[PDB]
Amino acid sequence: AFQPFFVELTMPYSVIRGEAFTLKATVLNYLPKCIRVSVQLEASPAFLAVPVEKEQAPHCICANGRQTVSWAVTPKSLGNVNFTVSAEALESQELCGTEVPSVPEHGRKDTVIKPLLVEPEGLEKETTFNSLLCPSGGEVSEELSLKLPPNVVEESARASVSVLGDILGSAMQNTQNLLQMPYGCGEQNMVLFAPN
Amino acid sequence: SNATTDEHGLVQFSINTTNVMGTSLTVRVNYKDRSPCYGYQWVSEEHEE
Amino acid sequence: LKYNILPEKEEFPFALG
Amino acid sequence: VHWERPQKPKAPVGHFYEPQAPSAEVEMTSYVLLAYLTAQPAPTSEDLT
Amino acid sequence: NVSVCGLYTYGKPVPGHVTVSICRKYSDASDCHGEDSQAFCEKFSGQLN
Amino acid sequence: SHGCFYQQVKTKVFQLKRKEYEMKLHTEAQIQEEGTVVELTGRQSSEIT
Ligand SMILES: *[C@@H]1O[C@H](CO)[C@@H](O[C@@H]2O[C@H](CO)[C@@H](O)[C@H](O)[C@H]2NC(C)=O)[C@H](O)[C@H]1NC(C)=O
Ligand SMILES: *[C@@H]1O[C@H](CO)[C@@H](O)[C@H](O)[C@H]1NC(C)=O
Ligand SMILES: *[C@@H]1O[C@H](CO)[C@@H](O)[C@H](O)[C@H]1NC(C)=O
Ligand SMILES: *[C@@H]1O[C@H](CO)[C@@H](O)[C@H](O)[C@H]1NC(C)=O
Repeated sequence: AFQPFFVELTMPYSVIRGEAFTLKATVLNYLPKCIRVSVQLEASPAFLAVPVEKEQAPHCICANGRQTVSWAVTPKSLGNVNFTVSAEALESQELCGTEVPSVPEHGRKDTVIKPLLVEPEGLEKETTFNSLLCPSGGEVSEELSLKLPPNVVEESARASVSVLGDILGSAMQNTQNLLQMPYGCGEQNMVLFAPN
Repeated sequence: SNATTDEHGLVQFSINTTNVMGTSLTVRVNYKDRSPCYGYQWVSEEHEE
Repeated sequence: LKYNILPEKEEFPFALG
Repeated sequence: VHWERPQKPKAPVGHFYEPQAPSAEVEMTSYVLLAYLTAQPAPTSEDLT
Repeated sequence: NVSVCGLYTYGKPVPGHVTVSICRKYSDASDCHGEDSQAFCEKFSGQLN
Repeated sequence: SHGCFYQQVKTKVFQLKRKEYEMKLHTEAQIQEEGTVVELTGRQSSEIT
């Protein structure tokens, strides 16, 4: 597909809830018309956006001309959070180039809803446990209770259990691999005998 | 045994000698090998012993 | 499990200014 | 978990090739894997954990 | 003889700056633990029109 | 005019390593008012041992 004029973003797959970061919104032109844009994005409660180059309005970008701006943004919620950024051409402001007709389709404006990841603020860290309960003809039970809310932030507390027998993760290779001829001295001979 | 360098590097060891015949001696400041990466076939450094 | 820590440990000793 | 030998041999050692020191790091645990394990009647939780 | 034509969305020519590192390898250093194997790498720059 | 020339050089270009060899040092004076020079052959045996 294509678009002679749109806006592209530049932002990671993920951020952290804690620290701030610029979101850089780049706008590109290829059709011969050279037109200013009102590129922007609604500030929605799952974050905080702040531009740096609004008051100086853009001038124009022409065919194979592109501009870019910033938003010193920081998230507030956690998870995938849409970034709906909207931009459109303009008319009768012929200050940058010769003319600015600016009559594209009903879809003349590229409004782009995009969900990016965040992790909760701060140095994360883990915690681990385990067990075994093998009644070979009867019953067993057990409990495990789990609390570390000293000096944390909410609900990044999360965990996940496991259920299995753990015996075959290496069973194939070493077994079939390791059968060999006897040769060598008594030392080598035992070395290759005994494993078998 | 162990000693160190004086202002001129000079050292004066001495030895109690109630022993068998053929002695043979040495001292080092590094261990008995070209400690950093001596086995490569392309090693260019040493210390005298 | 996992979780997040270090919201503390910003104290004010003398520290020679 | 596991064990080593004491995590480094204190004297000057190593350099490469495990010379006179094959690092023997597993069999120490293997017999431990017997150690916790084997007894007369049958085993428990903690051993097997 | 060198060049670059770094494609883009739709294979367009896209502007910017570029630099490149031709890299011969594995020179006279011992390459081991104090020695970078990286041999003569000329770095050549361009401005992407 | 008074005193003499100074230049405390860098030596990275040599790669004072295995297979680049003994340092020969030959200095050449384009003196004034003659077009005359000669050179001194000195310090040529600087073994980087
Ligand atoms: C925010 O982004 C999410 C995706 O992370 C959007 O959820 C999608 O909503 C559309 C319809 O609006 C569904 O067809 C999709 O199935 C939803 N996501 C998926 C992958 O299933 C959401 O609409 C965006 N905006 C809001 C307000 O949540
Ligand atoms: C050598 O011996 C002295 C005591 O005579 C001791 O204090 C010192 O630690 C020894 N040298 C080293 C390398 O430890
Ligand atoms: C050196 O040590 C030996 C140990 O038997 C001793 O006999 C001898 O007297 C010592 N040398 C001296 C102190 O002269
Ligand atoms: C290499 O590029 C040059 C232009 O700099 C050109 O003249 C030549 O034909 C190209 N091919 C070569 C020299 O191998």
